[PDB]
Amino acid sequence: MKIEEGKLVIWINGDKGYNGLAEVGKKFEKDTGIKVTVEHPDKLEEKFPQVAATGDGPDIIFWAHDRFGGYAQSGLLAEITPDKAFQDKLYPFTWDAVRYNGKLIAYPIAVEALSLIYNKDLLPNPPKTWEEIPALDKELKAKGKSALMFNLQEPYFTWPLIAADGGYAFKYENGKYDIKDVGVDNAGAKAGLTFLVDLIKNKHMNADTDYSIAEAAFNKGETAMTINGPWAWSNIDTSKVNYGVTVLPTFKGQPSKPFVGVLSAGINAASPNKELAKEFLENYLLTDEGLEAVNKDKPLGAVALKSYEEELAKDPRIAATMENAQKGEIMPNIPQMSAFWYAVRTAVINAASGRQTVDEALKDAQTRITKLS
Ligand SMILES: OC[C@H]1O[C@H](O[C@H]2[C@H](O)[C@@H](O)[C@H](O)O[C@@H]2CO)[C@H](O)[C@@H](O)[C@@H]1O
Ligand SMILES: [Au+]
Ligand SMILES: [Cl-]
Ligand SMILES: [Cl-]
Ligand SMILES: [Cl-]
Ligand SMILES: [Cl-]
Ligand SMILES: [Cl-]
Ligand SMILES: [Cl-]
Ligand SMILES: [Cl-]
Ligand SMILES: [Cl-]
Repeated sequence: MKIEEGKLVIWINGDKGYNGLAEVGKKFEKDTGIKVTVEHPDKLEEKFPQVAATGDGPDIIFWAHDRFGGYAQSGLLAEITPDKAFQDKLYPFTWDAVRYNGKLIAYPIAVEALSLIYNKDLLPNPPKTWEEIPALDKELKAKGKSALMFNLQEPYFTWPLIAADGGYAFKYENGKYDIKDVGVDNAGAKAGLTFLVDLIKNKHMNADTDYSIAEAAFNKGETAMTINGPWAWSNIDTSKVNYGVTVLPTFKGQPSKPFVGVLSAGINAASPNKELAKEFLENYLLTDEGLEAVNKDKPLGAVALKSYEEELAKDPRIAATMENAQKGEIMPNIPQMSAFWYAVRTAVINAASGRQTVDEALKDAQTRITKLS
């Protein structure tokens, strides 16, 4: 549709609780008479710049914070200025994830970290270690099962392994990220992707498995483990798989370091409904009842709102999510992050498919990222 004064349009990814957010929309409309339309288009993070200037696109856009600094660089985001009373309702470190060049450019919603999810019936004692997965897959294959399936088409899911032995995106040193110091082809990064590719070479994993195939196999009881975030928990609840959430496997003794995202709601700088957007986000979404309605649809993870997080922290699944988050790092929000994801995605896909060696896939990824900053 088209952006119009008097009504809100919200974009959020299809794997999130858009039906729950729509319930918050209905509450807002009952209170204010302002209809709220929640859409989940494909490739919404790539479309938002090409539509904000034309007058399409949303009033409010949800995504992990890593993309927002590139949006702010093009002026697509409105500066958010909550007063001290509202800022204190969210954890300080989540505000930092949406601060770009001194200005807050979004509202933090929830904190996302990948975890090892496993079938308690197929696997009462899951492995603590990547190195013991092949032997486990061999034993499960003889019973008609597999050990591990997760999305190999998005580098997000492979990055905890790559970073375990020392891979990193942009080196952070004393205040800022060094955009010319990229760490995707260093020794640790190469050792991580190499281990992944040898799982595939030895038929302990399939290069073509994406999100749906990984989810379906685990939720049907065909694979013993998957790697996913909290949004996936709802579909597992429905499947009636006795599942647990636990610490990611280690590699060469070191923990996997997932890239941590803060799901954030930015306001289109050209929105005719700036105030309504802040009103909706501050007074309806970022409340105990609002986050509850979204979380019941698809779990958010560690919510940024402290009052609601103190209740969710008692859940062992959330405790495991936080533990994996403490071992990883929070993503940078700098504009160079889109070049980083694009290039690492090619490296992972080429290496897994055999189109390239692990070494030259990561060396090519390194060259592309460094040259473009
Ligand atoms: O794989 C590259 C992308 O990784 C993350 O995207 C995550 C996102 O954080 C999460 O909420 C969503 O449900 O899953 C995707 C992975 O497909 C970064 O946030 C993106 O910017 C990257 O492009
Ligand atoms: Au957490
Ligand atoms: Cl639906
Ligand atoms: Cl502005
Ligand atoms: Cl903090
Ligand atoms: Cl800053
Ligand atoms: Cl910086
Ligand atoms: Cl090195
Ligand atoms: Cl996919
Ligand atoms: Cl961190």
